[PDB]
Amino acid sequence: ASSERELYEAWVELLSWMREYAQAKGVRFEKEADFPDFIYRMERPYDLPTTIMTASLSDGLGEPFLLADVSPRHAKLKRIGLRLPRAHIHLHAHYEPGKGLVTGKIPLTKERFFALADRAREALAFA
Amino acid sequence: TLKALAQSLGITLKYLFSKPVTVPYPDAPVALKPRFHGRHVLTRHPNGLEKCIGCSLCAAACPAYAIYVEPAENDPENPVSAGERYAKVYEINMLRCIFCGLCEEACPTGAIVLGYDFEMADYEYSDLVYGKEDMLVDVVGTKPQRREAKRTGKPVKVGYVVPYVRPELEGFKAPTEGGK
Amino acid sequence: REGILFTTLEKLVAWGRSNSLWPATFGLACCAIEMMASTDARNDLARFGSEVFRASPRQADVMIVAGRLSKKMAPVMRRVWEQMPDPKWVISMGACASSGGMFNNYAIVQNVDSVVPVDVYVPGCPPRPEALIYAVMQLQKKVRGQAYNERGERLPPVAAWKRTRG
Amino acid sequence: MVRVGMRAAPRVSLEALKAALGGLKLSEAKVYLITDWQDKRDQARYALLLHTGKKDLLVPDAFGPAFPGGEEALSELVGLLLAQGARRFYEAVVSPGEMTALLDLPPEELLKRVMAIANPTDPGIYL
Amino acid sequence: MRLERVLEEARAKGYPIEDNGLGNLWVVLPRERFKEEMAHYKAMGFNFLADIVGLDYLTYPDPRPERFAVVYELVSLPGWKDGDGSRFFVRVYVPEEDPRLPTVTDLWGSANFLEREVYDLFGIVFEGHPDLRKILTPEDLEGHPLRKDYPLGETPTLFREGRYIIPAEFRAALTGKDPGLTFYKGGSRKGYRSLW
Amino acid sequence: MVRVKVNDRIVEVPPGTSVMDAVFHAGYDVPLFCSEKHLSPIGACRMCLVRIGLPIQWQPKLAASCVTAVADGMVVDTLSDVVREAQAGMVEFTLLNHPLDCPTCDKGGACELQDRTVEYGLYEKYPLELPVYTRFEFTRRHVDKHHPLSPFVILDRERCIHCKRCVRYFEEVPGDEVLDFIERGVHTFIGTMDFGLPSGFSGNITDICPVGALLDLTARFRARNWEMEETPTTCALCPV
Amino acid sequence: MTLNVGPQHPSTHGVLRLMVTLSGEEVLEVVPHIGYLHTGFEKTMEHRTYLQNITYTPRMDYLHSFAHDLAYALAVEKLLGAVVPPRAETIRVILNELSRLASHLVFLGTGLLDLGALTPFFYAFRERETILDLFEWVTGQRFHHNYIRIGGVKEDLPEEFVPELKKLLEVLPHRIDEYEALFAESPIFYERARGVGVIPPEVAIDLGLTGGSLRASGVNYDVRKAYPYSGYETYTFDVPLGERGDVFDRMLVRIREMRESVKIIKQALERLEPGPVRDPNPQITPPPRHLLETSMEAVIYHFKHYTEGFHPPKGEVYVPTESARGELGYYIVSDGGSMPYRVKVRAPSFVNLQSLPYACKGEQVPDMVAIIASLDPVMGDVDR
Ligand code: SF4
Ligand code: SF4
Ligand code: SF4
Ligand code: SF4
Ligand code: SF4
Ligand code: FES
Repeated sequence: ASSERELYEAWVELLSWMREYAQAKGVRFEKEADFPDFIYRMERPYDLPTTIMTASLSDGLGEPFLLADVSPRHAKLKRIGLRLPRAHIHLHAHYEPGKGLVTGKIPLTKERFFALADRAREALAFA
Repeated sequence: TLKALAQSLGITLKYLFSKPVTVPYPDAPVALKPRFHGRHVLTRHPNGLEKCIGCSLCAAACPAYAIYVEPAENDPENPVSAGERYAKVYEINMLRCIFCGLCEEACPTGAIVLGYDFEMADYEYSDLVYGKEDMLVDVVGTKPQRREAKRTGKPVKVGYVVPYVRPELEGFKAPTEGGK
Repeated sequence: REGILFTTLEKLVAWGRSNSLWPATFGLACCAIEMMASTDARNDLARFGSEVFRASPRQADVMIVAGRLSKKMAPVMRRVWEQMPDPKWVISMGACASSGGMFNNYAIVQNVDSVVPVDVYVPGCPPRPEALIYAVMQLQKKVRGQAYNERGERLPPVAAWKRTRG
Repeated sequence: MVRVGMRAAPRVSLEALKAALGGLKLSEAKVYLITDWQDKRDQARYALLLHTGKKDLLVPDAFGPAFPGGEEALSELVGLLLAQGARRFYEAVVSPGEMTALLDLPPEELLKRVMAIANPTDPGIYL
Repeated sequence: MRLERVLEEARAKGYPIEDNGLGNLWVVLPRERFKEEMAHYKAMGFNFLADIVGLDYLTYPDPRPERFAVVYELVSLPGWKDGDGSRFFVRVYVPEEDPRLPTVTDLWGSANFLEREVYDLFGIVFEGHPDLRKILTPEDLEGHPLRKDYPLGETPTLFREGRYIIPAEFRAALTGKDPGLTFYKGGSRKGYRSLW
Repeated sequence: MVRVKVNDRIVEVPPGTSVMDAVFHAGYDVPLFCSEKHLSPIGACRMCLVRIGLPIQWQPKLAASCVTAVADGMVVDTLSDVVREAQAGMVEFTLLNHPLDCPTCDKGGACELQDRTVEYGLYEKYPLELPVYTRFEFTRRHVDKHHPLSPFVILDRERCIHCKRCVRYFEEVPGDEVLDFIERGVHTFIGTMDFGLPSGFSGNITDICPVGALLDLTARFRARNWEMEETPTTCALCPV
Repeated sequence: MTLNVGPQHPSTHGVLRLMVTLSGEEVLEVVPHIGYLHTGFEKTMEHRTYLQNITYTPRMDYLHSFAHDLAYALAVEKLLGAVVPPRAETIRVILNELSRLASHLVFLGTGLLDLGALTPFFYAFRERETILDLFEWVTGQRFHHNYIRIGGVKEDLPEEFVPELKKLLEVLPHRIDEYEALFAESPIFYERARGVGVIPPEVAIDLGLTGGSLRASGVNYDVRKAYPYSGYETYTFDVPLGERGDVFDRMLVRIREMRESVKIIKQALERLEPGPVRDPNPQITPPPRHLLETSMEAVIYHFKHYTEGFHPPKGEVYVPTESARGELGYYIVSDGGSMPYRVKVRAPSFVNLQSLPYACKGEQVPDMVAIIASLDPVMGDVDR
């Protein structure tokens, strides 16, 4: 259906939170990779709101501890994903209408993500 | 066949009194097709990002090896391309260029596309190496044309009109069939 | 007397020479066909003053190198330049002539400016007939003292005026 | 094939060539002024390869206005070659790195390559 | 019809018969039998001599009998007196040190220019020719351009500030002997043909 | 020495020879990712597969020619339809999650994956039917990108196809273990706890990585692989 | 008088030097001297990719280029086995006959102007202008068009192409008939060309004069008929011929050839049905531009195809075609590499030229220009 749209919109919203945390704890954030269907679209028209697909929070050593990704424009089984490297931790969120951004059945709010990234910073970050 | 001399005279007379067929360039704009092979242009996405990721594929598809593409690394704060790479130096030797259309064909980001300007006659060899800021879609005219518009004070008048610009030329502003 | 030595007379004769450009083609390759097409009933270089076409070189001021200049022809064409009246101009038409073009090999002169002093270069393959007209108008304003390079310099009226022939 | 003169010493190269040329008649000789960058002659450097057919003569890169006294030396050189009756003058455009190594290739390859790549040139560009 | 008779005449004396599945036929005659056999070939009804194509196999990946090989193209026009339409090639190997071959000028005048061209482009002299004069390359050009030991002689392409290109070191294309930029080439880049 | 037969050719070959070397020595070809010169072959990429007979006694499953020893009088088949279809399938599995970076990838033309893909992939299926390249229409694997492991080496964990070349080398050649995988499954990725990359011979992985994962930072974004003018010479920094 | 007719003078089109052994007003013998256009396609093609060479193929015969395009494409297809869609073959014959019309227009224009009246150059050439615009619609180029591909043609036709074609196809019959009415009923041309330019077929064959001036001598040999290659077998075709080889029969045969080409164009246009545009074999076709942002294999194959190209098998091949100057073909020796090991060209204008001293033997001195313009040489083909 059309929920996809808001999902990408919601996806953009997610990025904001990430950036905010960067200023809070003074930790390095990096834009990892942009959309291929936006680089390699030559004349084809493009309606998506933002051009960024993958980003991450890297520690002082540059090694990431938190990764966030969004599904491409034409792929099947679209989702938004989160991963903690080296910790065997994967989260798979959808956008359910009325509820909001939810990890499966459980809502994914700003506070939950802030806590998760703070835990990763305290635990996994080497320096 | 003595009649044939008089017939020849008669036909030359009929065609004498038929005035029209000719076009008075530069006073009349030449009608060019949309797919015409002209001066290269670099297109930008709607976001304003450049499309050239400096992948030097347009240079390989050159049978003269006339395209020089020095790449460079994007600055995330104020980027130029959409990926992690851009074209620091993008030059074309118009005296080496043969105007195939293979470079437009090989561009995967749609950055390099042939345009419509043909008025690129100039006096010096070293002045016929067109640069990036000499071919960006935002530029209006060819090198001698722009230089004459500056040393003259009169804006550039292109010597062509087209029915439209193709979709591959998104952004390229051109005179369209009489819409203006 | 070279079209010089009076403020009014030199502008007058520059006017005259500019609209009296007598093109002498030296048809070599597919460039030459696009020059001959610049004479048909769609786009004729027969207005600015270029109607008459004297095959003799003793009689024309503009020499248009239209095509690839193979080395075996390089002296012959060369001598036609030496056998021209002195107020003469040379245009290099097309890619093979202007540079080595795509034929970057043993056979072709990689810039015709080697054997003859070139006035104007006109890229294209072939350069559109309207582009060849553009180059002859370029040369028109060049011999008027109305032509400048990218570096700010004014270009002298006649190339082949500055060379020690030998 | 003989090699006279020295790199980047226009007057030394020119005087040595004066001495070595002698009374050799150049009616059928081939003069190869090797350079780089077709268009820009104001800073140009030149080697010289003179192929008589019976024996060859090599001058390294010491001519052209690129060196002090080099423009007047190239003018004197081309005037000398024309005085001795030469009509066939050639100019080869090589890569900068080729200019150096090409004088260190064996004589057969250097001479074959120069003869294959040489363009007929008007001595008026050097006078 | 006469091509089948050509094949039957050649096979009996031990002449190799080359064929690709595309409709092209080769009959390789030795040089001894070359002249008399091709005289007979004209006698067999070959009006038209299409081509004299010389080949220099110096850089060929696989070895060949001799470095040079000259191929004549014999045809019979279907619209003439009795036209079959049989067209085929005759290849004759020529050594590097023996660029000799009898002319078919006496047989066909068509080879007058054609053979001259191969003397220009290859070092191959055709014996008995009226005039073997350099056709295409300048009179003062030294050597034979189309043989692989003769350079193509490229010039660098020019740009703004010292940026230059030497095309031979710029080519992503490979030749047959060029190994490539990876450790090896297999599959499609060792030779590729679709099965219709 | 042991006699082997590849598809039309018979080769003498010393006994301890790998089937892969017998194919190439015989003049045929086979894909190659996991194995490398001077590195312990281990069947990992499963690209080196051939058909083997040792009597006509065809093997049930495809033989790994990179870790197979050769026996006297063995038949090796690299042209059977089954082998070609399987090799194309494995290429499909390998490129499945690749980041779509070829034009901007520093590896460019000298990338073994590119060459073996265009070599063996897309078996001739039987029409002039409109062909489909990839079946994978799902979301690809995305991990950390353009990460400098060291002032000389940059790391793209997406481009890694999980061969063993860098870790195999690191244990074998220098004897300096400063690299290995972290997790397993498809989540496996390369990492280190020794950050300075202390070994004095790390640079060679730059050349070995059949993808552009580990690239030379001092030669990142200068020119393309074919564009560079190569000068083969000898290094005089030290007397070796 | 061993007279030195220099290159390009006096106004000898197609740069060529002539040594006219000449006493009086006759012509003892003309010794031709060529090579002033030697560029080296056969040499430069040994160092260029198969796809890149399609940019080198039209430039030899710059008037009838699409026959060169077709010959090269067909030879490489046969060499690696490509599958041509039917619409690609239809469009290829359309473009081939169209460029043949443009070539023939130029030949007769140059001939009439070279000796005779200057007027009839323009009108024919005017129609040529019209034809040229058609190419600009589809190829974006006047000539030297890079539209053909290994599989077929580059991309599909615009909507606006066909109606302009119909416009020209309806105005052309009256036009060609007008040129023929002016010429065939030759008032003075008859006393100029009927006798001159002897073409006895025996020696014409002994020297290999294939280019359409052999059928002016009464030899019924057409490659489109004798060796059908691109579906010419699928067209209603009348083959013009001449009674005795002269300039009059040559010119009239070529005018009827123009009408036969217009008829073939109509015939192919009628049987035109929409479809694909080239052989999708990924080894031969780069992946479509839309899935460059979706599929990895697309990116790898697009990159590789446009940098390395494809490597056809080791072998030799050759294909015949009928161009405005005769039998045409490429003898291609491929070594299994991206660039051909050697490309030899059967230049029909090369073997057509051996018959000049014979043709202009004993003829007048002024007629030596007409007999050369009537032979229709394109020196881009000869010198090559
Ligand atoms: S159009 Fe020009 S730059 Fe583009 S590939 Fe052709 S010759 Fe090279
Ligand atoms: S113009 Fe296109 S093909 Fe050329 S370097 Fe830029 S993105 Fe690549
Ligand atoms: S620049 Fe192009 S049109 Fe002119 S002679 Fe060269 S190939 Fe022909
Ligand atoms: S590693 Fe190879 S296949 Fe992957 S993006 Fe780089 S060049 Fe392309
Ligand atoms: S990083 Fe490269 S060398 Fe190391 S395991 Fe991955 S593909 Fe192999
Ligand atoms: S090659 Fe044997 S599995 Fe990698």
